[PDB]
Amino acid sequence: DNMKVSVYGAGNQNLYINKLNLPEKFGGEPPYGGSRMAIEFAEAGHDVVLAEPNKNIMSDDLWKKVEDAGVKVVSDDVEAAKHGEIHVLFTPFGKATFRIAKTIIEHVPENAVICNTCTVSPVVLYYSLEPILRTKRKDVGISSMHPAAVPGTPQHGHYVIGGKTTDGKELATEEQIKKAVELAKSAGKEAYVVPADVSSVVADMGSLVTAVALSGVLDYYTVGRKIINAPKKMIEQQVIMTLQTMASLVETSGIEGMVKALNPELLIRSASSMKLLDRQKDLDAALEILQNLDETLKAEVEKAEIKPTTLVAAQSLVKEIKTLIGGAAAEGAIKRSARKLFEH
Amino acid sequence: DNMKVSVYGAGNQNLYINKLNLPEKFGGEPPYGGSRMAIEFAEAGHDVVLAEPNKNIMSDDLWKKVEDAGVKVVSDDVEAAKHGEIHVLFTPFGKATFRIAKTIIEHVPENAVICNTCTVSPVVLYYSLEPILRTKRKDVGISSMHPAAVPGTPQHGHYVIGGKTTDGKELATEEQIKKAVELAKSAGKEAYVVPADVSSVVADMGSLVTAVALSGVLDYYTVGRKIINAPKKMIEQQVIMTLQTMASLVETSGIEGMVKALNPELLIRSASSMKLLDRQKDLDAALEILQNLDETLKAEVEKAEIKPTTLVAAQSLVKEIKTLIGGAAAEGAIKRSARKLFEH
Ligand SMILES: C[C@@H]1Nc2nc(N)[nH]c(=O)c2N2CN(c3ccc(C[C@H](O)[C@H](O)[C@H](O)CO[C@H]4O[C@H](COP(=O)(O)O[C@@H](CCC(=O)O)C(=O)O)[C@@H](O)[C@H]4O)cc3)[C@H](C)[C@@H]12
Ligand SMILES: C[C@@H]1Nc2nc(N)[nH]c(=O)c2N2CN(c3ccc(C[C@H](O)[C@H](O)[C@H](O)CO[C@H]4O[C@H](COP(=O)(O)O[C@@H](CCC(=O)O)C(=O)O)[C@@H](O)[C@H]4O)cc3)[C@H](C)[C@@H]12
Repeated sequence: DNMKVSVYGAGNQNLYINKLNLPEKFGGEPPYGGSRMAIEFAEAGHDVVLAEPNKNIMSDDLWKKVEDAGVKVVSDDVEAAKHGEIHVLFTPFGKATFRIAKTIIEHVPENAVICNTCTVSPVVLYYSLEPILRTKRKDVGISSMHPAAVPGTPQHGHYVIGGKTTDGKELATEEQIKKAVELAKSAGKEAYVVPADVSSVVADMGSLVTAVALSGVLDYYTVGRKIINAPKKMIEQQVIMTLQTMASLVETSGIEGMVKALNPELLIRSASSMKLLDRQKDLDAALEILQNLDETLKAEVEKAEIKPTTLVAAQSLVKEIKTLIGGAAAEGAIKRSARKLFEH
Repeated sequence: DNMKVSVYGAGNQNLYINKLNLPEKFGGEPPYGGSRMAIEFAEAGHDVVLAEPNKNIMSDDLWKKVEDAGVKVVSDDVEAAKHGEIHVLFTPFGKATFRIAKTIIEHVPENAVICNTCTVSPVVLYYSLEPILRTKRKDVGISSMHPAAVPGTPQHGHYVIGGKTTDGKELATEEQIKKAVELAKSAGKEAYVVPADVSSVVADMGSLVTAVALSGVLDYYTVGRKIINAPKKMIEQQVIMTLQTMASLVETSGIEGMVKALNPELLIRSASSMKLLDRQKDLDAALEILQNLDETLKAEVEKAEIKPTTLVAAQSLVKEIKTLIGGAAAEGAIKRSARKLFEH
């Protein structure tokens, strides 16, 4: 099989080459990112169009690598939309990504699948398109194609594909997901389907936060259960509270407001009493980081406002709202509030 | 001051002394915990009653120390309830803490304040007593006096006292909070008033998780802003999604189910691509912890089921339901669902 593929966004080569210095710290050669995905798809035998309105995003020498792979470059998103069975958004954060999705949705061929990469959760992308998806384009699927690294670097060995959500919702058909998986595999990459509501947390840049937070949770779980012999329910409740409270404070007050609310000084004193083993290098690392915060950050923390934040049991609250106003209205509330934070 | 003080629970001296070996691992001398708080309050000149139904919870020699400090020991919670203006729950996790609170609430004097320590959040404690607090005992306040260390150890130098919530709820009066603060200070401890909805996250056992997750958030924030120059709102959105998704997964599926959903292997690969700096010892510690997981933990993770979990924007959803069903009904929903997770 070979497919018609559309990739949207060449990727910021100045970022990859000069900011991240990928060629020398990670490996490979430019171009990286979206234009590299297109190259790899074309070398896999696919019929590839790359949509990039900004010709200045890379030198002619790098554009040439793209053209030699057999990628057809267009400046018009709509032309790319009519071309592909599968559409890969390597698009700039924010309005650009949502704008491009909304631009192409009424032009993509029957049964097309639209996949986000780094820039947005597929559930959020789905929500932003839901009024069209539920009416005029019930054929179109939403998935994702998250690289494990920057495409073009040696470290990129797989894709995470957003599949059926943990609560059983299908954003794309099984056939559309299998086409996404086969597009990944055809490039010599591993391809893993992950529930779409979880996928961006394990593959986006914030996976940094996921890994470090998870390491603290497992540290506390181990120490709690094996040293302290704390009840498992107690440990889990405190974990939920910590993560939920931090999430909510960032949502209302930003990073600096959340730090102001938790108070690192206090936190360091308190967490110090949880040093039961020297095997806890995560706690060791955290304590030194919190004691040496960048100086401009601390100034902005003092200036920050802690906004009204409500303590909740989030999944329990979802169930409660369903019992009060019904499944349909509850889902409407969940969708509107998700779009307000993650889309605008 | 000659404040009337009631403390509930002597503390598990077998755990502190014989299991954890605090005298040699931390310092100080037994007794520790609730009975030590009682001793310190009594030595500060307060009129202290300690309620402990189980005389076998410490040796006779340790009881003599409590008694020589002038602490009056009673086995009946109701008698201690009638005594104190301030009531300190050093009570076993779960039904015990809630049971003792419900036992004393209808017997405590006019204007008394009831304070949790390690075992429960003051907001949850308030929710569990709310049916009585709203009607018969609108005079009674709820606060906390969390030692953020084990009382009796050198590390215990302060108390975290839960004050007005970030969203403006006063669970105790200014006069009741001032008593908790003076009780702390008269005992030589510093006293930090912190919004009650945040207090346990900064002082509980789970402060280990708070400190480690926060260091990961600040790591990502620094790398995001200063290396990648990612939009601040993108970074904050990803932090929120990560922390929320983890909280929600633990809530529906337990720690092992959450681990199964996030998939350590994928996470490790992805987070490795975010290793941009030698400054990131939090990320370093995390990668070694996750890649060297206990084999019985890894077995229990694969056996775990991932339960239906709903992607939400929690604070946005709270605002959404307040407008949808009104402030009073939304607060009822938040109260009932919080109790369902954290009390029942
Ligand atoms: C090294 C990392 N490792 C990973 N590791 C893992 N595991 N997963 C990953 O995804 C990554 N990475 C993905 N990476 C990654 C992903 C996103 C961005 C974000 C970009 O650096 C950009 O900051 C955003 O995409 C937004 O930039 C975008 O901003 C403009 C849109 O504004 P606009 O012009 O539409 O708005 C107007 C409004 C003006 C008004 O208010 O009127 C304007 O400002 O003019 C776009 O043109 C582009 O510049 C950076 C790096 C890293 C390369 C990479
Ligand atoms: C070293 C740590 N550093 C800190 N550092 C910081 N920053 N913050 C902290 O809070 C702490 N710590 C607080 N710590 C801490 C706090 C709670 C627990 C957990 C408690 O130990 C739990 O409350 C017990 O595990 C409950 O279970 C204990 O009680 C059971 C009896 O059955 P039951 O509870 O069902 O019986 C009822 C009787 C009902 C009746 O009386 O009718 C009851 O609850 O009494 C016992 O078998 C034992 O497992 C452990 C350690 C650590 C010592 C300490």
